[PDB]
Amino acid sequence: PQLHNGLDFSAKVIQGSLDSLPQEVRKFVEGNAQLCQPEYIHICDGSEEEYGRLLAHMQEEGVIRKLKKYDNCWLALTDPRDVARIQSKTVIITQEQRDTVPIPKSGQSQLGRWMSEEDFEKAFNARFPGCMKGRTMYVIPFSMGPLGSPLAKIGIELTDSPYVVASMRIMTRMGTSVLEALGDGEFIKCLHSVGCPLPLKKPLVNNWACNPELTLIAHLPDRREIISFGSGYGGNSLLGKKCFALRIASRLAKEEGWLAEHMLILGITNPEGKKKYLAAAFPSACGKTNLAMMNPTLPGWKVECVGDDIAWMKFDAQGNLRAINPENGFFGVAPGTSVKTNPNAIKTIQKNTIFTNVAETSDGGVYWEGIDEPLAPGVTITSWKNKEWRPQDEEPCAHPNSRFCTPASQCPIIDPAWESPEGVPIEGIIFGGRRPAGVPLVYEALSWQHGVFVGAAMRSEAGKVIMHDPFAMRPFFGYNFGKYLAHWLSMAHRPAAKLPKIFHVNWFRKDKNGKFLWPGFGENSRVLEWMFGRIEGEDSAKLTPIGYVPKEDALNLKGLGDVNVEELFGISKEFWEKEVEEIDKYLEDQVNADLPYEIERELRALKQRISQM
Ligand SMILES: Nc1nc2c(ncn2[C@@H]2O[C@H](COP(=O)(O)OP(=O)(O)OP(=O)(O)O)[C@@H](O)[C@H]2O)c(=O)[nH]1
Ligand SMILES: [Mn+2]
Ligand SMILES: [Mn+2]
Ligand code: NA
Repeated sequence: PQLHNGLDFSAKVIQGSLDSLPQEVRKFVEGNAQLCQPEYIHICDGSEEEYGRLLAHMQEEGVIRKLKKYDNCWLALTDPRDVARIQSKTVIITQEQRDTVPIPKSGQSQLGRWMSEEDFEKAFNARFPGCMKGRTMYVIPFSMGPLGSPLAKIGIELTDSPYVVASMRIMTRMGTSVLEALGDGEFIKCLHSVGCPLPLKKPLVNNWACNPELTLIAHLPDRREIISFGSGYGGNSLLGKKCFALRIASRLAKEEGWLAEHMLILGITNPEGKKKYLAAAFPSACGKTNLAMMNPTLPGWKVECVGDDIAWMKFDAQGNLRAINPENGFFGVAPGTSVKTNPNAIKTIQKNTIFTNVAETSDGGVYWEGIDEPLAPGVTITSWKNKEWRPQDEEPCAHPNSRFCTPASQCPIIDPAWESPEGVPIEGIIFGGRRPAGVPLVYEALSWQHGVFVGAAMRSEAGKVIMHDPFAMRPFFGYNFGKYLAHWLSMAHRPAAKLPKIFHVNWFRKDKNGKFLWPGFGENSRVLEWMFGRIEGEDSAKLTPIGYVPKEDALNLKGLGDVNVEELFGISKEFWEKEVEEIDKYLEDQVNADLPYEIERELRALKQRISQM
């Protein structure tokens, strides 16, 4: 067992028992306790008592504040250094770089960031030894997906952050039921530290532990490990959220024949009581959570939310593409959320919700840019930097990507099948981003192969810059993007597969004065209606060089007589000639030797159709 007394950590367990853990879970826990040297080990049970007590503890320490206007809601303000851009510090380790990213023809890859095993071991050894001294190591057993779903996967996160424990309780299914379900099965090992052992070597800013200089978020898919150091925030610390959900899961999906994607899942029911599930991939700032929670303007239509951010999808034996939301909550952007843009989110977030980096009103409510509602005379605002703040100051009151973290079970339009273990059958997949010019409101891909190309060719506005963001997965590919494209294409050769219809949307086209041509939000229900009929086989499309678009009079524009359908659906030869050239250069450089034949063929075909305009 040991010749001395430093290997068995049983004496330091303050909740639970090392003896009751599955064998490999114990090894993971105790091995990392030996390395990181926590004071205590707390095996989380996921109970309400655990949660409430931990929140009250963070409140007493000043790590969070209670938002007294609402029911059991809380506010955390971070060190502003811990929400800087850290993609340069997000890496995947594999034996061969080409398995992680394609080797580009001319430039640096924008499709991921590889780190060698050797460089990672050095980075690891310079960070983790002793990193939890004086702190509790929490052990978070969690399921990504409904417990017992054939599509669910289990993780164990070790963390020294109570904020992570509380947020993981919301965003995943956490606690004793998961350990019991796991037994001696496989799981993803998730190791997290804020990187600030006690006694603190550097000043603590805003009661928010982090280590920006050593921040590193690493994924080791061939070891089934996620190892994250130095950040307490978001996808860097809630290791289910992106690390597991997309980066590790996309690699597992490649190995196992399924898909892990940055997609909402919604259910839409028409006035004839027919319901279809749709998935949609848009980048950050492009409105997945607005769509997923849409309040439709068209009478007799209903939208319900399965998930707002991650989809895990697998063709079943019957050929249906079955999707689950592997999350348990919504980790939504707060700024821009209003009664106009997302009324269902406004309803959801007034109880049991943790907010990070938003402003606080003097009566204990929340505030942010784009909230689009006034404060009673008297009510004052504290910014996310803990300073008094007034409407006409230059600095925003909330961080621009500040977040709410809310239980999915509270959404008033949560779908009745949102945690069905079998998943929901996807009939359409939608791509899109911000395109101020050139790209119509909606078009439909001509085939599966064309649809994969449409995903691959996605671009979005960041002077303005238009960047590529294929499949809305640019930050998140777990492996070589060319091999991901081949994996998508391979779905067409699968037995019985019912390949969903693929569409591309653009909510963001602008006129010459910079005004949005389309009102969007709940009005996007009109576009969903057209997609719905297309899936049913309706003769509602006209062929163009980029795909099918709605026929004249096919789109329901009742209540929107002022919309300029001609500018909104216009397709210019000049624009599209440039577009195809841009996509060609991008795919050649960035995908290079790993570009599938079928994607190059779709590029050639689009070029040719544009040439005949
Ligand atoms: N004009 C217009 N803007 C929209 C529409 N839907 C959403 N937005 C804008 O999209 C932004 C919100 O998108 P985010 O919450 O960042 O997008 P997301 O896809 O949920 O992002 P993540 O949560 O980071 O994955 C705000 O600027 C909204 O005003 C629309 O239909 N029209
Ligand atoms: Mn979102
Ligand atoms: Mn996201
Ligand atoms: Na703080």
